[PDB]
Amino acid sequence: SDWVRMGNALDNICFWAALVLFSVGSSLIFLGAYFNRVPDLPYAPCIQP
Amino acid sequence: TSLSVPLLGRFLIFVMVVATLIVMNCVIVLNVSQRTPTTHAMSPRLRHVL
Amino acid sequence: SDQESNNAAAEWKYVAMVMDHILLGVFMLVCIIGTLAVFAGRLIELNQQ
Ligand SMILES: CC(C)CCC[C@@H](C)[C@H]1CC[C@H]2[C@@H]3CC=C4C[C@@H](O)CC[C@]4(C)[C@H]3CC[C@]12C
Ligand SMILES: CC(C)CCC[C@@H](C)[C@H]1CC[C@H]2[C@@H]3CC=C4C[C@@H](O)CC[C@]4(C)[C@H]3CC[C@]12C
Repeated sequence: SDWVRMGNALDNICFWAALVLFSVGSSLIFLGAYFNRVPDLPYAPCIQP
Repeated sequence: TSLSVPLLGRFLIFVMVVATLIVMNCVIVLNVSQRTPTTHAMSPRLRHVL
Repeated sequence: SDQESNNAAAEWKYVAMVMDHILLGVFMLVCIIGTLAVFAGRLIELNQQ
């Protein structure tokens, strides 16, 4: 039972470690795309809206 | 091409690395959980830590 | 009688565990050694350009 509790505690802390890693890495990778918009060029749009 | 790595590939390799690390972690947690006194001795330092 | 049988079974389990530890070391070392033996020569040759 002691060994099982140790495994549970390791499982608990490593869940938060893994969640932070997954969320932060995915967010960074996709925020790289969120800031890759077409540059605001000094031109009119190709197709008049 | 190989001038850079696309975002899709980067994300897939990242999640594959994360899944590999989580597999290693699950193996470690299983190894710790299933220790029996007939094979392993009760390490008191790690017990105090955890 | 059950206790004696369980002790002998535990000896078998101990042998299996020792084999597993040795093989963990061997297989991780082989992973590293093969990863180097397949690529390192060419990568050194290209770095030495
Ligand atoms: C995925 C997690 C774990 C790590 C993320 C690391 C970040 C800093 C990495 C991942 C992919 C990387 C990009 C991949 C390719 C390019 C194109 C190149 O012409 C300029 C650098 C740039 C834009 C990199 C900048 C740094 C970058 C955004
Ligand atoms: C293994 C985990 C941590 C990362 C997974 C994503 C991988 C594929 C990412 C992480 C960092 C990235 C590199 C970061 C920066 C550059 C320099 C750029 O001029 C070309 C692409 C290149 C060389 C990227 C290639 C892809 C890359 C190696």
